[PDB]
Amino acid sequence: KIKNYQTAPFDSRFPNQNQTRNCWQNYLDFHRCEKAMTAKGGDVSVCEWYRRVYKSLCPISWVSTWDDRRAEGTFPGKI
Amino acid sequence: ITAKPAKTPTSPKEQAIGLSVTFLSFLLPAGWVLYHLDNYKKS
Amino acid sequence: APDFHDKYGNAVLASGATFCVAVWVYMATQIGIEWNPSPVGRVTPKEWR
Amino acid sequence: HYEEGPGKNIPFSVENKWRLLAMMTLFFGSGFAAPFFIVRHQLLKK
Amino acid sequence: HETDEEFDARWVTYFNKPDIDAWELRKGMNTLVGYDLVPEPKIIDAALRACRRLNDFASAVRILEVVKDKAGPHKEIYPYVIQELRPTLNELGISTPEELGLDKV
Amino acid sequence: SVVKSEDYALPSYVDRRDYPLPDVAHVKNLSASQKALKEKEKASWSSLSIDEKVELYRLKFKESFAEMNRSTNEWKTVVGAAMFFIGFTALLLIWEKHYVYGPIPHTFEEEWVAKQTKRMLDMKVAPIQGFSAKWDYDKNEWKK
Amino acid sequence: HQTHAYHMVNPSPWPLTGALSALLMTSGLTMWFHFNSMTLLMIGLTTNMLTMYQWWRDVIRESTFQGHHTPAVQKGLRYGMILFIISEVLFFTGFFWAFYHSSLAPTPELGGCWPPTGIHPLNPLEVPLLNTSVLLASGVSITWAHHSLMEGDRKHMLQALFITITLGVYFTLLQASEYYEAPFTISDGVYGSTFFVATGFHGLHVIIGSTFLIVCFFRQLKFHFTSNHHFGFEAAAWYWHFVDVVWLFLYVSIYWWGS
Amino acid sequence: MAYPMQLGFQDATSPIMEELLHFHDHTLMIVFLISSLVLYIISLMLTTKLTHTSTMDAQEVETIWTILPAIILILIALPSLRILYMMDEINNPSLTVKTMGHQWYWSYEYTDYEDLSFDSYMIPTSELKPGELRLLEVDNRVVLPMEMTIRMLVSSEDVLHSWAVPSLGLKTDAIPGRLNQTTLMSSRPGLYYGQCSEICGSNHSFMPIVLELVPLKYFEKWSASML
Amino acid sequence: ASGGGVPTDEEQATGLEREVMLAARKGQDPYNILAPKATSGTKEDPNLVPSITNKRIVGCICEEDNSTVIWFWLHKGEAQRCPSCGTHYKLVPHQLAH
Amino acid sequence: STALAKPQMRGLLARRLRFHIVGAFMVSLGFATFYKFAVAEKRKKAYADFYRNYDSMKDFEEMRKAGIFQSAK
Amino acid sequence: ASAAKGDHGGTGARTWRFLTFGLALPSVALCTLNSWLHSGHRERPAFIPYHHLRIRTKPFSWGDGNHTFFHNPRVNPLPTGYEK
Amino acid sequence: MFINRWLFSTNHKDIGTLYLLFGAWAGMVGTALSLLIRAELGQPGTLLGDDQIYNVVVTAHAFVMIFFMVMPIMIGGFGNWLVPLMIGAPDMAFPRMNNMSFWLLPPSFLLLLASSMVEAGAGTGWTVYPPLAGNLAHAGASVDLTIFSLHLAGVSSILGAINFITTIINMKPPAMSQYQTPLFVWSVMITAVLLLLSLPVLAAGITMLLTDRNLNTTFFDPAGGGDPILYQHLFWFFGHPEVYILILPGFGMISHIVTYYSGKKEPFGYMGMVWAMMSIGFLGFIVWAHHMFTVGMDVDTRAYFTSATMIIAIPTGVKVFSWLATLHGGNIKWSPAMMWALGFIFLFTVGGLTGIVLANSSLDIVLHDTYYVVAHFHYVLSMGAVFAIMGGFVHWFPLFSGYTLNDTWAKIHFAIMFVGVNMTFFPQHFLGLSGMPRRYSDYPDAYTMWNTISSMGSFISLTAVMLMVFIIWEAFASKREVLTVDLTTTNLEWLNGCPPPYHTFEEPTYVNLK
Amino acid sequence: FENRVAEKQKLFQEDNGLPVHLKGGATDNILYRVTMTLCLGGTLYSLYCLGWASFPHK
Ligand SMILES: CCCCCCCCCCCCCCCCCC(=O)OCC(COC(=O)CCCCCCCCCCCCCCCCC)OC(=O)CCCCCCCCCCCCCCCCC
Ligand code: HEA
Ligand code: HEA
Ligand SMILES: CCCCC/C=C\C/C=C/C/C=C\C/C=C\CCCC(=O)O[C@H](COC(=O)CCCCCCCCCCCCCCCCC)COP(=O)(O)OCCN
Ligand SMILES: CCCCCCCCCCO[C@@H]1O[C@H](CO)[C@@H](O[C@H]2O[C@H](CO)[C@@H](O)[C@H](O)[C@H]2O)[C@H](O)[C@H]1O
Repeated sequence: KIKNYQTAPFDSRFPNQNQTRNCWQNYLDFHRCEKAMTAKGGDVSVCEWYRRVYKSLCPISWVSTWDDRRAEGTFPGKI
Repeated sequence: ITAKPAKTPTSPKEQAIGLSVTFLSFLLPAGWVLYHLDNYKKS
Repeated sequence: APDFHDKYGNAVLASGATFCVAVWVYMATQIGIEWNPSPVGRVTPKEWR
Repeated sequence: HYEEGPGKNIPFSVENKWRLLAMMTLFFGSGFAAPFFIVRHQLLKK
Repeated sequence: HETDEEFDARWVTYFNKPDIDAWELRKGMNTLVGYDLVPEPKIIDAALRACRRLNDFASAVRILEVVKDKAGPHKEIYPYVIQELRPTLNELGISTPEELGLDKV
Repeated sequence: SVVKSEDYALPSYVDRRDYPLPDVAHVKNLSASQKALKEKEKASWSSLSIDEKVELYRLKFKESFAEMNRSTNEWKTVVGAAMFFIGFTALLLIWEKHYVYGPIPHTFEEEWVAKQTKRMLDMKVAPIQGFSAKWDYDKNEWKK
Repeated sequence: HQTHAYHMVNPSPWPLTGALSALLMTSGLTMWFHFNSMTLLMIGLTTNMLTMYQWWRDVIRESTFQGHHTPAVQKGLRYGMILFIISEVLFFTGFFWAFYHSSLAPTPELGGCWPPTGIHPLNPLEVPLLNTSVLLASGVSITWAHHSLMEGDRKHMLQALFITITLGVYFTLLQASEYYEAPFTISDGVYGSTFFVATGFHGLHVIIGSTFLIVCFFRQLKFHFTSNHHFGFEAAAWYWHFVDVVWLFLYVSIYWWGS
Repeated sequence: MAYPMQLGFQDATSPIMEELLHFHDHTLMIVFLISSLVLYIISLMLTTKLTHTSTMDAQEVETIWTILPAIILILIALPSLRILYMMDEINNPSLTVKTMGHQWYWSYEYTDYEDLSFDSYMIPTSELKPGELRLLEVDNRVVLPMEMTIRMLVSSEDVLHSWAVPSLGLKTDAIPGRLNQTTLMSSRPGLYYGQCSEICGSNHSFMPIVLELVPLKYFEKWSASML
Repeated sequence: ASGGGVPTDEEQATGLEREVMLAARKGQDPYNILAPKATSGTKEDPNLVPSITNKRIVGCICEEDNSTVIWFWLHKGEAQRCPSCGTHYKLVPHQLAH
Repeated sequence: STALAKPQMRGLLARRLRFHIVGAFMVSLGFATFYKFAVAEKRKKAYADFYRNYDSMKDFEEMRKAGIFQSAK
Repeated sequence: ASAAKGDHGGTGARTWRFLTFGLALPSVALCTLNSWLHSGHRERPAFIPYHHLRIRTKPFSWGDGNHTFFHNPRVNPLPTGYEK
Repeated sequence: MFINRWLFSTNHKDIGTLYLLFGAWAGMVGTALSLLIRAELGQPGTLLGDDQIYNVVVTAHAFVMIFFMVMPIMIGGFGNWLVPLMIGAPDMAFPRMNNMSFWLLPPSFLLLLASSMVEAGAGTGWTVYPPLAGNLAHAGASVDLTIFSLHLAGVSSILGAINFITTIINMKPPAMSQYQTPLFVWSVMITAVLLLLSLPVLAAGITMLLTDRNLNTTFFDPAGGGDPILYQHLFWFFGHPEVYILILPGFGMISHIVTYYSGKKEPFGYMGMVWAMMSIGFLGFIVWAHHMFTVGMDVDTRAYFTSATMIIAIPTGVKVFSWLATLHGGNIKWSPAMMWALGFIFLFTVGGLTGIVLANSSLDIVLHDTYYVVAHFHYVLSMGAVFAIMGGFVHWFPLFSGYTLNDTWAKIHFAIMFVGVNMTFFPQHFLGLSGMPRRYSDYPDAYTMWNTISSMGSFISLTAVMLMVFIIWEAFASKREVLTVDLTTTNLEWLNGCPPPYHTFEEPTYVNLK
Repeated sequence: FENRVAEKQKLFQEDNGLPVHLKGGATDNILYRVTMTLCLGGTLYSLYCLGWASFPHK
């Protein structure tokens, strides 16, 4: 419920030309949430908004490289 | 500003030469490289 | 005694101008330099598809 | 005690105008020429 | 800084100094040509008299030339100035640049 | 009378509008008759001739104001020499073209430009002022 | 012949040999970085050492032995030193900027935090702190040196100098040992990069500074200094203090705050 | 795109760009004012025999030549800044597109719903269809819906490049590890061109941008077809 | 002992430094380190300008605060005057080296 | 014949500048004003005029039939 | 604080020497002490092949091109891991 | 004798002479480089057929014009010649270090040429931004060579700055205060200050670029959490001041020339000229990010930098106006130098005016990295800095040498140059407005006409350079010896005759306190 | 040590026409020539390297 999704909205935590942290935060936020909702089980569609936002905003090569590194055990972000 | 007359006058003929030589020293070697540009390309 | 410019000024001004105008105009219009002027009021468009 | 006066405070001679001419012409000419020859040099590295 | 009439009288006083010397003469004229003005006849008259005391004709004439020069494109100034100095010129035997032929190239 | 390079720290003669009375006289040494003339100067200037008055002026000054301000014909020479070397430059460009530049791309051929102009008008390049605004679509020709 | 008080300097080969040695060093570095050879470098280094030796020897000859250093001359030297120091400040600034630029906006590739993920900083209360005391102490003893010299006491001057020099050396050894012991390197990202380059150049200056001190020691042994004219010494002290203060700033920025 | 013998800016295709045109007219008007003025006075100073060569008082006139420029500067900055805060102002965009620089081409990602991406390469001159533009054409154009706000995110996978579309008033550097945002809106349908604007190597001159501006309807069908 | 061992300038100063030092003790300025003080610079009271040759360059700052200095050669002989302000200067010979 | 009237002899140079400064300001202004009427205002009108009639859908459609698009035939 | 002690009416080298021996050197001896009893085992950190560390974009131009100047086998792993 | 005099010199005049010689020569190289640029652009298509080489030629052109022609001529050349002469100094503060300042140049220059000879040269632009400038995109020695060249050029100017400041503060007569010193002397001092503060920042940055290339640091490398934007900060932190360094000694000489040939004893508003130079110096350090309006800084930072940049027009305005005011009422001598000076005042104003247009971050979005920039800066460098060089060289030539130039020839020279530079750079404004990128080896066909006219003007300028050489030869060949110079009472540097003896001011000037 | 400054003062003020960098005697000379030799040696060497490095080695 509430998605109705077109593209990521304006987000006053990231108000400037530089949008790097926005992609990054959302990647983090997506995966933290996924963590929580799996060391409990069931649905992750609570986290789904985060997936949609960073999907829209991160370049693919960034997302895949990060994805690799999570699997690799070399991802430098606290999840 | 004032000056003595030339110690060693450079006549019109002499100027003509000085001038012609100066130009050629600039033009020839570049004209050369430029003219052969093509003999350098496709490699 | 009249100076270099009293004697030659008028010849130098005259041939200088002449030689200059001639050769530029020659150069501008006669050796195939492409200027690519605005086609407007110059070129008749043609079907490209 | 160095030489002082016009034509004496420069590291080159102006005693002969024709020698002066050859000198200047090598000097300025070498400078102008070089980028033409560097470009050449680079095209022939190929 | 002072008025016109003060300035004029000051320069007249300057050129009237009975034992003015050559250096002082040149200094006065060289300074005077610095200003945005053509100097009043009263001053010129003073300065030429000074030439007479220093026994120096050529400078009197050179003074006339600068008067004309400082007028630039105002051709009316110089003939006025001569008109006014005419008794001093006649009294002292001073010829004008034009009278001497020094105005032609 | 002769000026020497080593007199540089001694006062000099100059002819300048704005320095009408220079620091030394033009002629410094007098011949016999010239002394006699400077003697006459100590007398009434009425007594002097016009020739004599010119002389005294010449001993004092090199050039008269009229002389020192004469115009000249130099500008002619300058303008004409400039145009000459400018005309001369065109020779280099003529050379360059002939011996150095190769054929320009086929997109300059006339057929190419005509078709390309058309496409430009189809896609309505600068329709407000620059390019397309100058074409009459209804009459299918350039606006007069 | 002169009635001003300034020094007209004998023609000298050393500008030219310095310039050449600059060519050799940069050539050599290039050679080393790209062709694995060190010969040119060695040459450049030698000739540079030789130029420095002779040029400063002649400065000494000109002043201690020939008396060209009039007060006017000395006033000039006071300015040149100060300026040279100013330029060294701006240089280090560039590295401080780099540190602060990175550590304030930590990128995602570092895990978005400072210090980065995987980096374990040295503890600023351990050797960094001792280092800090060793330089601050030398600041004191050098000042004791200076007062001794001015009051004309040879013995104590020498004693104070020696102590300042020993402290400098100490610093240098602790610092080498820290380098060996550190669990991160220069190739460890922008952390290692900023850390090793800033402390590096600083370490280089502590050396240069120490060298300058030893030179003054020897000139002092040899009675070159009067109780009133000893510019070689004042220069070395200013430089020393500069070295000191840069250290403080590194310690506050990199070791402490950036830990 | 530019046409032969052009003098000023390409026609505006967006609001912001139209706004800059008028701003530039403002500024250029002031430029002519000042330089004609300087020209006139220079020649006023040089065309009289009259002299005044003794010393002159600074005070009075130095004021005029300080206060005037300051006024003029304020007349320039005022509108300049307005426009700058405007090129920034709170957007509400309907779409996000990423562009990524590469030596030497651009790739584009449209990842709001599907995972669509493609490479845009210059058409070689030997392969131009007649009517086509030398060094400006691309095999794959950037199809966007006209008349809507779009977020363009720009970055690079290698060196610096710069993504520009002059007639839209767009220019944003492409910096590796960095995501720069710009905002795009066309008033018209059409084809609008730009070129890499940061030296990125030996083929700098050859990695153009071509946007194809069309109605939502077409844009959707097109994107489904590019999956 | 907290004795000496450091030489003093008086003992150890040499060449020109030493000249400047001694000279100063007798209040003399042979190496032109201090600014001379104008007199009234009239004909009776000229500015006296020491020199080892027959000419020296004077600079005359005609009035305090002038941005422009007037430069000229002063020659041995009768006093000369600043071509700008009129003040008098006279050359006086050697006596920094008779 | 008859005497010449005494003319103006002071501040000729300044007289000349008073006069011409005014010239210089006007000339300078004119130029600016010219650019503003002949270019700037013209430009606002061009834009204004153009969009008033404009129909983006008809624009598009014309472009479509002329075959310019990859996405729309 | 802008003191804790005091001086100015008599002095010189003597005062500064008092500070060398009285405060400066003793602080060093303290900091040295503090360090004697903090040395030893830095628990060698576990190795993770993080991509932002152990950077190699060019071989170093000494050794085997892969060791850093002050390499320490005990604490400085290579890009492939610590050493044998 | 030759070696002692010319390789071991400690004499300010001779050394200044060596700079004039070194600078002219580099000038010939820069010119050639510019003509290559314009040959390539002169018709559509490709001439060199290699764009890495185009990029190299462009990069070398800028390094050569800036570090090897302007700075040595203006600072090293006229600065050494004229500064001591204008203050009554017997030489510079540090004569020997002075000589090393010069000798570091030819080796520096040698390295620059080498960089273009090995591998594929350094085709990076003179800004040398990474990653393009880094060890992947520019692998091998070329970039490293370039860095070292800047290192030696940097040290040169650093030691020089120190020497100029010391000499200017410490070696004036005791009676003369800084407020009695010629404006050229101020202009050098202020410039020396900017050199001192800015070069070491450059030096630090390129040092970081070196280590990222050769020691596996990651200062500018996102992979290691570094940032390329950081490099632009440092470069431009040095870079904007750099531009003011290039023009200030020019302002200084224009002031002397305009006064001299106006028959004036001093410039209008001396203290306002001082003020104006200092303000430019100061402001010149707080505006660097306007070289970065397109990198994605925030809007507020951008609004600050537009605003601070604009402010420079004010103290610059005062100078322009004071020059005009100095002409007012002058006895004008139409000398060749005077003609350079007039041209400068006008052309520089135009260049400065297009700078103002650029200062607006709003417009610069569309103007950054186009020919509009190139147009702007060649107006301020090639008709700014250069015109002052030509002006100063024809004015002081007889003093350096003892001989006179032929005035008619010099006037013919000026005329030709005037036409060439305008025809070169004027059309390039249209190229920028219509949006042609900077640094391109070819261009879409629309842009042809302007580029053609541009390249055409560039040849006309070449004809001037060629005539200039002949003009210098004619003077040394004919040997017209100077006798009298006007206006020495306010132009101290002429007082020792032409050329002045090896040692001047052995007995210093006499100046009263009062 | 002992104070020998006066002695060195005498030697270096000795009116022999030599420049300061040669007034030490024979040692100065040796040292000077060595330096000069390495500088010109080194430069020649580098020209050679520059040259050699300017051509590709395949
Ligand atoms: C510095 C000297 C220059 C000389 C150089 C020689 C080389 C040859 C160039 C010979 C050129 C002669 C100079 C005329 C100036 C024209 C300005 C202009 O067209 O401006 C318009 C805009 C274009 O904007 C538009 O989009 C509207 C276009 C107008 C509609 C009609 C379009 C059809 C063409 C109409 C023809 C108009 C005339 C232009 C025709 C094109 C000319 C090539 O371009 C721009 O911004 C251009 C950027 C220039 C900014 C620098 C300012 C310099 C100040 C000079 C002092 C003035 C005192 C005169 C004092 C007079 C002194 C002579
Ligand atoms: C001599 C060198 C020089 C000088 C003096 C200047 C002077 C100025 N420049 Fe320029 N410039 C360069 C050389 C120089 N420039 C170079 C080489 C580059 C390119 C670097 C690169 O990318 O390669 C560059 C780039 C550059 C940019 C970057 C644009 C971009 O890259 O995208 C900007 C913008 O802010 C700028 C602005 C200015 C300004 C405001 C001045 C001002 O100082 C000008 C001040 C003067 C005046 C304004 C005229 C006189 C004043 C009056 C008559 C008073 C009245 C005026 C008004 C009321 C406005 N210049
Ligand atoms: C001092 C600085 C300077 C000077 C003088 C010039 C002079 C010229 N420049 Fe300049 N140019 C730059 C600085 C300069 N340039 C810089 C910084 C760049 C940026 C590069 C980059 O992107 O990295 C650049 C870029 C640049 C481009 C950019 C091209 C591109 O982006 O691809 C072009 C193209 O036309 C160009 C052309 C010319 C021309 C034709 C001349 C000249 O030929 C103009 C005529 C002037 C002369 C020919 C000089 C004469 C002077 C002497 C001969 C000295 C002698 C003195 C004595 C004997 C006393 N330059
Ligand atoms: C105790 C401090 C003394 C250190 C100095 C001693 C070594 C010789 C170098 C002298 C140059 C001085 C320092 C400047 C260069 C940077 C070195 C940084 C300091 C340092 O030495 O960092 C070390 C790396 O050393 C390395 O690469 C060493 C590689 C050395 C190569 C130097 C390359 C030359 C670059 C300098 C030229 C730049 C120009 C400078 C001035 C120009 C301005 C005009 C750290 O070792 P590590 O194994 O990574 O980590 C520890 C792991 N346990
Ligand atoms: C930006 C710089 C501008 C440069 C402008 C150059 C102006 C022209 C100068 C003369 O250059 C010469 O021209 C000849 C061409 O006419 C060339 O000879 C070539 O052609 C001749 C006749 O066609 C043959 O005799 C020769 O063998 C053949 O080498 C010759 O090498 C070249 O140096």
